[PDB]
Amino acid sequence: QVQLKESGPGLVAPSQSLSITCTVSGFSLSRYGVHWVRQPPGKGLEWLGMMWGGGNTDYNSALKSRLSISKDNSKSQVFLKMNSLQTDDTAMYYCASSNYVLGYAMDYWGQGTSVTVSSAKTTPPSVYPLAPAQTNSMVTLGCLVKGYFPEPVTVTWNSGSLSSGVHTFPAVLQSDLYTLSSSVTVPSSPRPSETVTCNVAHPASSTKVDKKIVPRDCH
Amino acid sequence: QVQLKESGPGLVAPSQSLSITCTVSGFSLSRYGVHWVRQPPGKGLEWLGMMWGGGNTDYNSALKSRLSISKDNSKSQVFLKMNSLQTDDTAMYYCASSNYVLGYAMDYWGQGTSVTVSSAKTTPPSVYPLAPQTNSMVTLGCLVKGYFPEPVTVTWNSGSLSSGVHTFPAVLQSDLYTLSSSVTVPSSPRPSETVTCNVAHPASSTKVDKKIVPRD
Amino acid sequence: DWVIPPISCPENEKGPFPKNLVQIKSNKDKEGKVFYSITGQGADTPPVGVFIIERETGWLKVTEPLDRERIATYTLFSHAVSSNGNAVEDPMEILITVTDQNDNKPEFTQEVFKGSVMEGALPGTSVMEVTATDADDDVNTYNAAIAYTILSQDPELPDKNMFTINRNTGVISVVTTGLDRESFPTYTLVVQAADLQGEGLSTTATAVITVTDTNDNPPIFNPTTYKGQVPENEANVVITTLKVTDADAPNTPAWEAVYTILNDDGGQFVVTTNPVNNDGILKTAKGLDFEAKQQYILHVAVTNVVPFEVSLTTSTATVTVDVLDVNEAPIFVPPEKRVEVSEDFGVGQEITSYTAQEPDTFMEQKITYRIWRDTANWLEINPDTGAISTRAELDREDFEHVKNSTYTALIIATDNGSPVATGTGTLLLILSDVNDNAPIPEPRTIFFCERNPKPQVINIIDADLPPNTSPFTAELTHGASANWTIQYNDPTQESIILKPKMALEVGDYKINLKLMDNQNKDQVTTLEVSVCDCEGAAGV
Amino acid sequence: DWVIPPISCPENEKGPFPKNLVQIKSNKDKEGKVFYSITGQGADTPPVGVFIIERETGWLKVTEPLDRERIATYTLFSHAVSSNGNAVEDPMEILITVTDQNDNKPEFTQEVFKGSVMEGALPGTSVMEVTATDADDDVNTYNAAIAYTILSQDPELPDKNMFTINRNTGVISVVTTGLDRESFPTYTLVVQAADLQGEGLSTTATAVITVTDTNDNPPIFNPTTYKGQVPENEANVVITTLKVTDADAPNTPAWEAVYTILNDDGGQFVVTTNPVNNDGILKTAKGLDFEAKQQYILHVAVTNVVPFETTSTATVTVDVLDVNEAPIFVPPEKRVEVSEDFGVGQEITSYTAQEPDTFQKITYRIWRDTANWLEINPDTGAISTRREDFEHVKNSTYTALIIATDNVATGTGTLLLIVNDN
Amino acid sequence: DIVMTQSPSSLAMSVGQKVTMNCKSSQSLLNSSNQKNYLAWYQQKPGQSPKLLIYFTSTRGSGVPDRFIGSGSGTDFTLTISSVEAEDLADYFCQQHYRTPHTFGGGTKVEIKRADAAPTVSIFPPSSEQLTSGGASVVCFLNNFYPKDINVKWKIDGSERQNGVLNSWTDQDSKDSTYSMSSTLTLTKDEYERHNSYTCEATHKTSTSPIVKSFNRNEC
Amino acid sequence: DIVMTQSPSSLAMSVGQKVTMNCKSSQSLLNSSNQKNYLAWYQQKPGQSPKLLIYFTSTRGSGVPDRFIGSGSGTDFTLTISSVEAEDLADYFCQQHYRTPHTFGGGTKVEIKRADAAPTVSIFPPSSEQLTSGGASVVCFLNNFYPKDINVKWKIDGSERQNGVLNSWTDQDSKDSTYSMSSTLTLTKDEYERHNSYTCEATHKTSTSPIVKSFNRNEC
Ligand SMILES: *[C@@H]1O[C@H](CO)[C@@H](O)[C@H](O)[C@H]1NC(C)=O
Ligand SMILES: *[C@H]1O[C@H](CO)[C@@H](O)[C@H](O)[C@@H]1O
Ligand SMILES: *[C@H]1O[C@H](CO)[C@@H](O)[C@H](O)[C@@H]1O
Ligand SMILES: *[C@H]1O[C@H](CO)[C@@H](O)[C@H](O)[C@@H]1O
Ligand SMILES: [Ca+2]
Ligand SMILES: [Ca+2]
Ligand SMILES: [Ca+2]
Ligand SMILES: [Ca+2]
Ligand SMILES: [Ca+2]
Ligand SMILES: [Ca+2]
Ligand SMILES: [Ca+2]
Ligand SMILES: [Ca+2]
Ligand SMILES: [Ca+2]
Ligand SMILES: [Ca+2]
Ligand SMILES: [Ca+2]
Ligand SMILES: [Ca+2]
Ligand SMILES: [Ca+2]
Ligand SMILES: [Ca+2]
Ligand SMILES: [Ca+2]
Ligand SMILES: [Ca+2]
Ligand SMILES: [Ca+2]
Ligand SMILES: [Ca+2]
Ligand SMILES: [Ca+2]
Ligand SMILES: [Ca+2]
Repeated sequence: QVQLKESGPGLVAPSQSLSITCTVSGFSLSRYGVHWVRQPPGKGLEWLGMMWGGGNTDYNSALKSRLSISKDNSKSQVFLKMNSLQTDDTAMYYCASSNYVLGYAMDYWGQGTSVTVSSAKTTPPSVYPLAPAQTNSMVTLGCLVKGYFPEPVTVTWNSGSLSSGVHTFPAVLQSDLYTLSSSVTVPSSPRPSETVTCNVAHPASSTKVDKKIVPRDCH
Repeated sequence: QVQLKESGPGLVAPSQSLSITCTVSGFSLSRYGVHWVRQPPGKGLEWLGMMWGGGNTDYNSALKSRLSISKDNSKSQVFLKMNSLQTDDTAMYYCASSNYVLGYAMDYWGQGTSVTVSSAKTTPPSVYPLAPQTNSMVTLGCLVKGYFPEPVTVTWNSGSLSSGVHTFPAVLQSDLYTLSSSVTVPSSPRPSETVTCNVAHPASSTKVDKKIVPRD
Repeated sequence: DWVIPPISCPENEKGPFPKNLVQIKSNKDKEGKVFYSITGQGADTPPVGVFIIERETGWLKVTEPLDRERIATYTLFSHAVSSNGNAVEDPMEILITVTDQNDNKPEFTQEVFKGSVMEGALPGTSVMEVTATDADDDVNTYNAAIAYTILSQDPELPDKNMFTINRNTGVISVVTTGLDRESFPTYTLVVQAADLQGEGLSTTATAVITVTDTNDNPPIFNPTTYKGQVPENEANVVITTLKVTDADAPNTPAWEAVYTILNDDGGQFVVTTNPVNNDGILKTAKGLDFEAKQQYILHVAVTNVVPFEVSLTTSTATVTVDVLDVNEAPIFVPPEKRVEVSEDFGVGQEITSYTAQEPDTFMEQKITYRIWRDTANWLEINPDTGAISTRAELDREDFEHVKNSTYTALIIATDNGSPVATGTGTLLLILSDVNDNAPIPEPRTIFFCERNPKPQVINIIDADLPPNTSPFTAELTHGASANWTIQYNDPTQESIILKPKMALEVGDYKINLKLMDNQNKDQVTTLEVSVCDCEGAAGV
Repeated sequence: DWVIPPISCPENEKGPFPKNLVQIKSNKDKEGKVFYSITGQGADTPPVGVFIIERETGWLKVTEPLDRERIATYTLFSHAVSSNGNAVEDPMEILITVTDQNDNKPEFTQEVFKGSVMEGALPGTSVMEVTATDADDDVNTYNAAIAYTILSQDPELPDKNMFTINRNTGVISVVTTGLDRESFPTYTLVVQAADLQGEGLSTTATAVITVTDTNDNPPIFNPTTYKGQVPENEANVVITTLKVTDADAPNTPAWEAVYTILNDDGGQFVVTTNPVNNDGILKTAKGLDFEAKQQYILHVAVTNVVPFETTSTATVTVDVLDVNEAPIFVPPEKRVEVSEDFGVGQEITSYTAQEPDTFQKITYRIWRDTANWLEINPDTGAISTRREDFEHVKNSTYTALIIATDNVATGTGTLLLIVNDN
Repeated sequence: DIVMTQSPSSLAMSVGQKVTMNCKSSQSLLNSSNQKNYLAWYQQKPGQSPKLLIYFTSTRGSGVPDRFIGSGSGTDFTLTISSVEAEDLADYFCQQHYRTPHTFGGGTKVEIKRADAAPTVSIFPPSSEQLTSGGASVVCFLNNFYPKDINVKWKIDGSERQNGVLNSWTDQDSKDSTYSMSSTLTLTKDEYERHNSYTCEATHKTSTSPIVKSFNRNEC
Repeated sequence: DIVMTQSPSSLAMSVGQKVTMNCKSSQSLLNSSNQKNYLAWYQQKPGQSPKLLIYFTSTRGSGVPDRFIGSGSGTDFTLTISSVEAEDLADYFCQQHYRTPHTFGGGTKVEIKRADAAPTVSIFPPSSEQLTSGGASVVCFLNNFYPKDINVKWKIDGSERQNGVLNSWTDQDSKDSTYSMSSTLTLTKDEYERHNSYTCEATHKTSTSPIVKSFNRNEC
């Protein structure tokens, strides 16, 4: 029942501070040590610091002058704060729990929060349907998520019902706008109820849109 | 008075074994830790190992498989043994004392012994006089040529002549060493005031004295 | 008894956890297995879990870092039970002491400290105090031993270090003598507090020391000399304006000027300090006399409201006062001249000579006397000599011009000068009475009743003075004795009593009454006597 | 009573020295200053100085590394003493135990272990035993628990692992159906001793196993047929030589051959074994007779000095040579009694000699007669005449000599012929 | 800080092979209080948070199969996958949890080798919704191929177009170990309407002849 | 092993200046039992054995003047010569004596800067004893110069001779901070007898014109 959840701003301007909250449940903070780990895009893990149950704190030696870790036992929240963020600080930020039985190794991880360091403007995505005629072969459909910022967006098919045969491609950056696409391969003999709809969400711009894929194939 | 003196072979053939003895005095070997440090020509210091008083031994991680350190409290001697000798083992070998009051830092060092790993043969030196009217100070010297291995000791007038002496490091060519020494003495000397260089090559059991006479 | 020592554990340890602190043991383990547990705050009581014990070995372990500034000591109790669960020992008290580390910088109580000091302070004079604290262990280490030092001083012109600070208490005292507000009013020092007796963690603060003004700058006259010009008879006239400057703080008691005239024993002049300009307005308190002293060389000294700190030299000024000559009226000597002259004075004769004196010492003055008040036109005067001569006949009995027995006249004395002035004098002329008046009856009209008349008293009036009015002699002339009889009222003979002698008829009668004082006679024919138709007292 | 536990210190420590072990305290240290001291082997007596104490704090320190294989336990006594020197506590015993480390590799008692096994030994036959030792703590750890394994086996042709070793005792036993010495006589094995029950420090040794030779190969004649000739009356004459080949270990009783002639009732032949060639030298034991049997068909069975753990029987033909033989008189000493009355021309007897050769005409003649009074007929051997004489024959019987040459061997026969006429 | 040196940086094995990763520590990680080396291994599959794979050098975390073996002592540590499965593709990080600050290793990326596979190419014309906004994106999906090295050429009416193309690769699939690629050609609407035939050509190691998928604007 | 990193590798100061040497350790050297960092500094003057200069980071050894100051904590340590003297030229090594194997640093060579000094050149013909053995060596001493960089050119009858020349420099003098050089030209006797004029030319930064010393075989 041990659960950790990172929450914070997705976008942070250069030379501005970052503040993340790690909300926990299923254990008491006073008995466990909660860590902060970050991971730049395509790089390895970097240990940032940790907060022990008794209130003591340790930090990354290189980033100690820029870091600050506090917590609130009553609120079940651990806090990380970083100063004067630059491009190299664009990373995924994780918190993790640990306790003395395992030598304070991190055995429960949160799902992470994305922090982009850029002075660009938040832009909502435009979702476009990708429709192909195929004959007795599994047809590939898709929808295109173009022109958003910052990361990330979440893409599901038929509200999660469609999972097998889905390829969601990583976003490509160009001119401070991201573009990604997702493909789903469904059988080419659809029933009237057998409809394909991609669900795109961009929490940065509070965007949630559904696009039904209607193939244009004569009559 | 804590004293340490290294003794060993000066020259040993490659792939052979080396055994160096450290004879100590002024302290009890069972209460002190004796270290072995070596220094290759022109390089820094290299910790080889140590022998504690209780008899425990620790070694250099890179050389452990080729090293062996023992001792004899009764004879007041610490031993180093090195197997499968390489030419890069040619170095000056020191032993040093230490004790727990200084955290086993090395506060007394021996004079060091020279160990040359080479298949070349011992050759005695040839000592030649270097003789030259400005009515000032004249510079003389003697030339120690064609010996192997290191080292040789050079003094002037059996140690009486100290100031104004420049003894130059040996330079190896064709498996034979050559060094020179210069001494600057006042010109116009009295008949008793004569300049002689004393060259000693312990490896060849050679001791030669050369008086510097003016050229006719 | 051999006992367990305090178990020491350093704060801010970094792992690995758990770490052994100490192993305990019961010697009952020779009889059978023993199982160990611990109680107390930090073990089974908040903060729970910080300290644990391995049940079968007796190893006391710590599971996380400690913080001495949060919890500096832990008190645990160890327990030992057999395989049955019964206690085989009494609980053993264990003390965990968190060993301090220098992990707290000193901190000044204020970012900026304020201080004040006055000029010329001697060395060792307390100025201000700075304070700092340190959270580390002050009992068992020097990690909280703060030592204060001065880092910088702005400016350093009077001396590189004008102040000193004590390493222990943190007070700032003067250490050099040259302190002056006029040259350097404020000092900004940066102080530093460092633990480990000055060798450890540091922190900085600023002390702003301001210099208080003292009266150590005397007022200096801008021009040392002045020249004034004032007319003669005039008061509160501005002669000149004094100019001073004071290097001390303006609009303070050490800057306001207090002027004092040195050589003015008579008190003729007065100087008041103008508050707007701090200037000296020199006026004339009294009126000056050009003929008394024509020039004044006044020495005025300037000071301050408050006395002079230290000892300077009081500036003394010089002002030349030139009095201007104004023409003044000639003063008669004496102001009123009394001369006794007989009433029967000769018309051409001279009475006296009335001379005035010119106060203006500068000459060319021409005094010309002229008659001013002469209501009877009895007098004339010569313009050059001032001699008073008669013009008509003097009369002592003239009741209009000569009210008393004296006659008053006024003589002016017009001078020469740019402002022509006129001095006026008084002449008191006493007139000696001569017997030139003859007696007359006061009631010249008398009434008698025909039947049983009432005698009527007739007063006698003589305008002269005694002995020219003494007794009086009365006599009825032109007959009239046949019908009338007179007789003196009293032996002084100042008045007479008239009464009919015979029974007379009703009508008007005329009686000639002849009166004489001392050989001066006068018949007053107009003794109109009517005989009325009445009995007794006659009204008319 | 709460007491001080055993103080454990690991051997082979690296520093820093000195290192605290445990702190002691006298509760009298609030009444005044208490000074602490330690005695015992390792403190004030040899080995001096290994353990020290800080007199004012009470910290017990160790000043150098330890070796459990040299001194596994130390026993000290701690002392509490006031300013004047008087003891304020009873001496407290302190035990220092040296925690063991696996710093000693196992060592075999020797480099080469030798052993032997019989040929074709059944599985489970204990061949030999290797033994190794380990100086580490065998009481509290597995740092001295040795596990024996087999690494190599040379050769590995009959089976890759013909032998198996025991993990504990380290005995080497047969695990396959067996092997022959004629195929592979020597087996070299590489055994390994490792601590930590086999998962620790290792050490190898060589175990050579020789296969003991049995008699599982019978001697086989290289030529199964022979032929030879020998004269008639001749003994110990070489007839032929037998050739055998035995695959067993040479110069051993299982290789040495012993030839036994089967069909020789009379014992006329004997075969001796030449030890160098292992060949059978066939010589005639007794003298042969051509007229008795002209050809012998001998069967020789070859065996070994050691019994078998299919015997080859050869065939050798012996041809007897016809040799001439002298006529044997019947009897060799002819005795015929007679009196002196015999006529001068009468025939006394007829000594007929038999000719042994069945392949020849006998002619009789007189060889020696002292009296010269005996005549013989060459055709029929009839002895005819041609006791007082003492010089001719002193004995009572005259001895005669009769020869009989044939068509050439002479031979010899005797005639003895047995009154007071004078 | 304690330095964790991880080797190799990358490995590629076929399913069934043994994977070996090494991790070196700058100093000892042995806790004398419990005789355990504080070495941990973390597994990070693509798109997921790290998972505690090994701790205390050899102890497996919850839900970790037996093929993951942690070993080592002193300053040399090893993570072995006895027989690697297709799902095991991930980044593997070693970490000392001995003394703070805790420190990670460089990581070892584990990839899966498989037989070569040709891509299945699908082309998509711009949508009606995008053309109204003035843009026109032409997408080309290239799915289920191996190895990852692939090239896409766009043709517009027989002329190659290099500008306005963005490509993206997926991570290696956890089931079949294949890759997939997305190629997007972005033009303005006016530029898109000025041409007729659009083609993406896939050149892969599997075939010398490129895989061609095209559409014509004047068709359905 | 614990790694000791020493910087800089070499320094040159004039007498009276402050020398600062740094030594970085791979891990902490603090002994919790006595709160002392087991860091030592050794001084090795040329031709001598090493001398214990500092131990326990800041405690001076016997016979060490006050100008040698050891400082530092954690993993950063410093040896300071507050005001360097001419005799202080040596190699300085930092060493951890915390955990065996004890390990040294690379060393910092301290040299003394002084004013420039031209060399005094002396030339020497071969000896009679050497000519008897068949050899002929011509020696050229270059004494008491600074800086160490110097060049010697040998000429035989005006022609440059490069082969058979061995050069050697002394260590910097502990008193006057100068260097000295010995150059030896070795020929066969027959070659020596076939020529007349032998010259060594000394080129030093102090003079653009080289210092020339020569002798003639048929002279003297
Ligand atoms: C006196 O009075 C009588 C009567 O009035 C008159 O006739 C007479 O003249 C008077 N005598 C005088 C005035 O002398
Ligand atoms: C103390 O003083 C220092 C130096 O002026 C400042 O840098 C610091 O911020 C504090 O004000
Ligand atoms: C001017 O007058 C002052 C009087 O206050 C003197 O003190 C000064 O010396 C000068 O004479
Ligand atoms: C002199 O005084 C008289 C008054 O007595 C004035 O009236 C006259 O004008 C003059 O001033
Ligand atoms: Ca030389
Ligand atoms: Ca502090
Ligand atoms: Ca503290
Ligand atoms: Ca002043
Ligand atoms: Ca002032
Ligand atoms: Ca003033
Ligand atoms: Ca006047
Ligand atoms: Ca006048
Ligand atoms: Ca009169
Ligand atoms: Ca009169
Ligand atoms: Ca041992
Ligand atoms: Ca052991
Ligand atoms: Ca072992
Ligand atoms: Ca066999
Ligand atoms: Ca056999
Ligand atoms: Ca046989
Ligand atoms: Ca015959
Ligand atoms: Ca015959
Ligand atoms: Ca006879
Ligand atoms: Ca007879």
